[PDB]
Amino acid sequence: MEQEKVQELVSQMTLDEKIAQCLQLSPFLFKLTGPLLEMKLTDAHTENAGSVLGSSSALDMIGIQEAYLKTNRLGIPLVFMADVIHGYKTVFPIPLALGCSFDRETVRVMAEVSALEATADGHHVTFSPMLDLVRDPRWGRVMESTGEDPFLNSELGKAMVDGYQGDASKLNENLEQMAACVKHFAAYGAAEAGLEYNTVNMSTRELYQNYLPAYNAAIQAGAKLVMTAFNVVDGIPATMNKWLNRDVLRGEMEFDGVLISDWGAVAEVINHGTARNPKEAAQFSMEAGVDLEMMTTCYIHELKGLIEEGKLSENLLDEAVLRMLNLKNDLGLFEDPYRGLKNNDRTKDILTDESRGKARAAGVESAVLLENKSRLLPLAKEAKIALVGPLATSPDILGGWNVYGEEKDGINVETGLREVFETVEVVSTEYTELSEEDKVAVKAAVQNMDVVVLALGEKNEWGGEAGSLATIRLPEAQYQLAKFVQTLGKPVVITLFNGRPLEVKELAESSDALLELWFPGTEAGRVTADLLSGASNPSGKLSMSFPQTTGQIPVYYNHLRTGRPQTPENKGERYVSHYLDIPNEPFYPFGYGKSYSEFELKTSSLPKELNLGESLHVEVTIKNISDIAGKEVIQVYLQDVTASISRPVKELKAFEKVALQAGEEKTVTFELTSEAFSFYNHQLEKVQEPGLHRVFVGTSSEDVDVFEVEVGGYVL
Amino acid sequence: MEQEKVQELVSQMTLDEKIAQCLQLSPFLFLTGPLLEMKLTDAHTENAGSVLGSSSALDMIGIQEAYLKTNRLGIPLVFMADVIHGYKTVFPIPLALGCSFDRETVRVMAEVSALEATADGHHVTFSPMLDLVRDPRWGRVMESTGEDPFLNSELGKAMVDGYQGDASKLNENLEQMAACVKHFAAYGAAEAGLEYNTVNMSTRELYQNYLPAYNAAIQAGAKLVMTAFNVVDGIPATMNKWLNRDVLRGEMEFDGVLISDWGAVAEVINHGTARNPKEAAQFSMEAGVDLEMMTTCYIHELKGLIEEGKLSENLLDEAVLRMLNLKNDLGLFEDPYRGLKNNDRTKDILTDESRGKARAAGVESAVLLENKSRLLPLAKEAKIALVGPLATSPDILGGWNVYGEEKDGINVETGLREVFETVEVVSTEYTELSEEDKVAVKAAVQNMDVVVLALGEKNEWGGEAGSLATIRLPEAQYQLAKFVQTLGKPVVITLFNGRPLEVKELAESSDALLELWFPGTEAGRVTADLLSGASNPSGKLSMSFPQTTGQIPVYYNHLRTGRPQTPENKGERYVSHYLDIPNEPFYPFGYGKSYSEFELKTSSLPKELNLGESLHVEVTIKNISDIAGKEVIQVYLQDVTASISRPVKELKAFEKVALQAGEEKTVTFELTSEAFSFYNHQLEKVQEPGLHRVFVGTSSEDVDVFEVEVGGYVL
Ligand SMILES: OC[C@H]1CNC[C@@H](O)[C@@H]1O
Ligand SMILES: OC[C@H]1CNC[C@@H](O)[C@@H]1O
Ligand SMILES: [Mg+2]
Ligand SMILES: [Mg+2]
Repeated sequence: MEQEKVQELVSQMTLDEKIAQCLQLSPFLFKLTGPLLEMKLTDAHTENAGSVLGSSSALDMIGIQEAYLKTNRLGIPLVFMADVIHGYKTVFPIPLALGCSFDRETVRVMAEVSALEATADGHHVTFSPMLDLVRDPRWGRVMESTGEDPFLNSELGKAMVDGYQGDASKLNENLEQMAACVKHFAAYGAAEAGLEYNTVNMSTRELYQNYLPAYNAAIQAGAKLVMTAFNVVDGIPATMNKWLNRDVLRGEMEFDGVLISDWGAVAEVINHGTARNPKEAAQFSMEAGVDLEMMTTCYIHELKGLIEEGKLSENLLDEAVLRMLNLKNDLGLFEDPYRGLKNNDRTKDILTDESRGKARAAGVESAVLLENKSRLLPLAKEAKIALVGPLATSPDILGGWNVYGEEKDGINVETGLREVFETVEVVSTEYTELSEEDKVAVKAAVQNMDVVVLALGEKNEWGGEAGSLATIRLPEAQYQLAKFVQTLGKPVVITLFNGRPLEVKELAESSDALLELWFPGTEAGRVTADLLSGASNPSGKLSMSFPQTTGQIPVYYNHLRTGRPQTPENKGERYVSHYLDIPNEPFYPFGYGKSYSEFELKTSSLPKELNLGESLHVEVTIKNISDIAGKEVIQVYLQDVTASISRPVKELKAFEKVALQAGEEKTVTFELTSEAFSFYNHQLEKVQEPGLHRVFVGTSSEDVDVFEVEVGGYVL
Repeated sequence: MEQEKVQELVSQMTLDEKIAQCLQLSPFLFLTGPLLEMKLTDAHTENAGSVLGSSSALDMIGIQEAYLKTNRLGIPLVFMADVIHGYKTVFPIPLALGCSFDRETVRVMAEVSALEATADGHHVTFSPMLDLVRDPRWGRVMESTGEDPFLNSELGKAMVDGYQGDASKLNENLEQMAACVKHFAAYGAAEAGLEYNTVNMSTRELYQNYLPAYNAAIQAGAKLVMTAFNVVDGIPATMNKWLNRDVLRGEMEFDGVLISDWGAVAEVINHGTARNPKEAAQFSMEAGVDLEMMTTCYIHELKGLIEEGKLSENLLDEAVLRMLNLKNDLGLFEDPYRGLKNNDRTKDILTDESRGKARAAGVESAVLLENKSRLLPLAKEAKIALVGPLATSPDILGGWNVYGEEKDGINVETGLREVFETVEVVSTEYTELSEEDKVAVKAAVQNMDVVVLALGEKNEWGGEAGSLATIRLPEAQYQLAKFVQTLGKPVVITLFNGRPLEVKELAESSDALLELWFPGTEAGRVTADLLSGASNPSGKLSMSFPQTTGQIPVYYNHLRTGRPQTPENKGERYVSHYLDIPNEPFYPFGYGKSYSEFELKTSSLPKELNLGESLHVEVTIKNISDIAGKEVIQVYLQDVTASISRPVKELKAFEKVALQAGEEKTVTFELTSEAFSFYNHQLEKVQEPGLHRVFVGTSSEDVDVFEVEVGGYVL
């Protein structure tokens, strides 16, 4: 409807209505993803509630919205939000696995299928993408990030927004698309010691340099909402951090949508010690520009008094309400509140076979082949497989942050494998035990067969929100099982399922091959069977570093040099940055992964010199020199050798996953704009300095050729 | 000499002499870091400003003599040294001294340290180390007094006072020496405990927690400051103009010699914030570094910088004047040999009085962690199986022991045989447990009645560039403790180490556990007196002992978070917790045991206070046992609501109280309004009205709690 008619609705609402418009509730409070409050809610509140989160189906939505609209004075429908993180009913790989795809289109398609399905079940908004930079795999929520690189995260974040939303300015018309909500603003992933909800602290320069850019990229691509974070940012809970949410989010990032609090985050500023009571919480959150309080009541019980007493301007409340109605209008809810459903059952769009094929393709793009000694893999279709371990038959392959997908529709590893291989003998074991009976049964299966598929992994409940692990290891009984299997003298493939980097040194050393499938989602067992038999060829690269040991954390590829770097020419000298007991290198680095193919790359002649403000054009010719078709991820990194700030030894600035038939050769070009060469300085200005840069072209952060470009002269 | 004659000397120096006055070299050029080709000339070494690392009185005299024969103007060298926790008489490592909670014990260590060092010709000590530490992977935790800014501040002042005494009389008091505060700033926050690694935190947090101990040492009159190896907000400290000009010289009104850490001027290159030695030199001198340690950026580049007009020579004169003013503060222009030349002071080194002082530090600094069922003290006739890698190892002096010698130290066996009549020793290796060790251990335990299991680190596993990713003893030591437990006899573990360690397995496999750290020269007597009860353990933890490596960083002064774990939400899902460990460290800050038992009570406090007013806290303590001992009364404040999320507690006062059996005492603390203040969002030091809780007790966990509402007017 016209902007004038929306603006008129704000004029017409009472104070109590405007207040309750800023409240979101779970469906069970209308006629959980967070702890529950005595909310002292009344009909006056529920009947003017702004939003519902967590509806369980289309029927739930229609029932709630109809009842609500019978009894709402002005005809303002509810907006319905949901956690669709890595799929709705067709579950795709967890986002950390999608990070490892290095494939923007895989990520967009995931989001598009997610939206297709979620809009079918009544959902208008998804609480995705999660754009938190992660350097600490103790934290359970790494599974939700695409990993340790700002650039990759930025790029995949835009891909998710574009997939969920399409053209943002046509969400009133395109009703298989939905609104994206960027979370969690900001820097939540830096939780101290990987402990859930724990203190975050870094300098404002670092926040800008590495922690904000991905939210910013998603905002600038048109993400309709932003969600606040649970953590302090420089000592102030993000939810009532005026500087962060007014100066940065609304000012510098020019964000003009709805700012929804995370679950109880408005009330929690009390626990955090930056508000004495719900009256103070409310005032501070509304001053900071939080528009929508998720499942707490500080606003409804306190805004009136704050405004009547003059401690808060009612203009702040009117702008929140206006952003709330503008959203609803952007989704076309004033002309169709059921958003395509009312007369048109879309159950047919949910869990189609086409969608399953897309999830499966996502799986095989995202898995990461870490070891493959002696061309153990791919296996022949007639290989006789002993399939053993806690992930042989476990249906727990859909991953964390799976609110809507069902395990009964998922494909386990055994089922996946029997579709492809004629001879399979299974011995399932428990996640945390290794009994003598297990060992006898394992030994018999392995004696019968020719190759072992050892299926190891985490339960998904060991990560996600409030799934922090101090030691990033599998249960010891799984390391014992891999050590037992190894004594049996048959080649072993370990297929590892998990949601965070783990200490995998002992697994790599106890097996011939190691494949990291993360949690692929609905099609897990087929993803696994296709990669193992070679129908698909592994093409994923690590988006997060796999530490030598828990105590190496944080370790990441974009790290600073220090004043005493370890060089191969000072090996064994005492006075160098090193540990006494481990290497400085992570066990597996960012951008690392194997293939059944072999590639050669050649970078075209680059200029020695470049002007400031000028783009560097990087041309790369890649050939598949093997007889197996496959995909390689070309990666381009930049380093700034001398700067007014100590800059990282490398930073990814471009990537492209190139598909190549056997013998096939392609050329790809990359533009590194002058923004790629820029950084935040001491005074927090985004700057470009004359000087030397090194450009690295290759297939990991370690397997690269190096080139020198001198930037100076005049400015373009 | 008079200020005018100093100033005049600067006026009379040539440019090359001014440049070279800002160079410090090791004795061999007339090691505590890597060496460069320095391309040094006679003109360089004849005008050098300073020597570090002289190895005796004679070395120094030799060097000053030769040097003074060729220096054109008669400007003597100043000699600096690493005297960190002792010279020849070695005291406990500073982390152990932290656990003393005893200011006076720390001042004496420092006084004895100066007494000895000045005897060997040293004018300056690169002590105190005042880096806040929250990460025990870092080897240099041994050199800090631990995780608390206040305790570090307080003990930091104690050390400055002990080395220096009256700073205005260092030309007169020749048994005292200049202190150099290090490492400015925040070096201890190295990422993942990796040596020299990135440091990053918000400026507010730098002010709130990382800066105050350096500041307290500066205000107490520390004569020098040393730069740190790490970046601070992305810029190597050494060339960090903001840090060194604005904060150090401006806010902290520091007006002495700023010395670089070893090669740190040149290493800004590696850090990537200077292209080359000319850039390094220019930026370090801008930042106000007066003395380049054992690199040559200044020597080879200041001239060209100045002539080219990229640097003003006034910055150089300012650096030179500071150098001369130190020498003059130390009295070198009247006596270049600083009391040595005719008065030989060998007599003052390693005396028995000094030894008794180090033993005393030892018994003040050890921490008794477990003592199940009155195993300790042991009866002097107790028959002891003494086993393990620290049974006989002479490696008990600690890291950062440049000058002390192991032959003069007392090992655990020797200490023990002085007190106990029956001891059977079985020495094992630090990283192995052989079948043969086990047969020999089994037989000694069978013979005796109680096991003294002596476990520990070699000192080379910490100190500078002694980072461990996993904070555990060699697995063979935990195996040994497990084996001993199976033999059925009571076990005391005496643990020797320079860092917090995962000791849950050691506490569970033993009846008593005593943390000696590295006590120094008297280690074996320290151990023997505590075990026999001649001394009663009185140390408390100045650093938290994590449940596991993966808990790090864990510390008592932590923020609440938005979802704190409360007793009334246990095992609920949505609370800050780990799935596999508790939130609490294995042992907390301020924890430790005694063979006595104490009762405390706090007199009535006001419910309200004016802004700017002090809270006066009166505490009556009684020893209610038959055993004389000491307790450390500790007072914490919390700021329940503030414009910045504040820690759940912060230490603001402590006093170690000595009590005979039955004795009772009253001690009063003043908490000034500054103890109620903190750094805000805009980096202002502030006091806000509101509620504070006050906690009085004997650890961060064993406390009574009292509320005070601050507001009203300002005093
Ligand atoms: O369910 C809504 C939200 C709850 N708290 C954590 C968020 O990631 C989630 O979207
Ligand atoms: O030896 C002098 C200096 C060397 N580098 C580290 C410092 O702590 C030390 O005092
Ligand atoms: Mg540069
Ligand atoms: Mg307060």
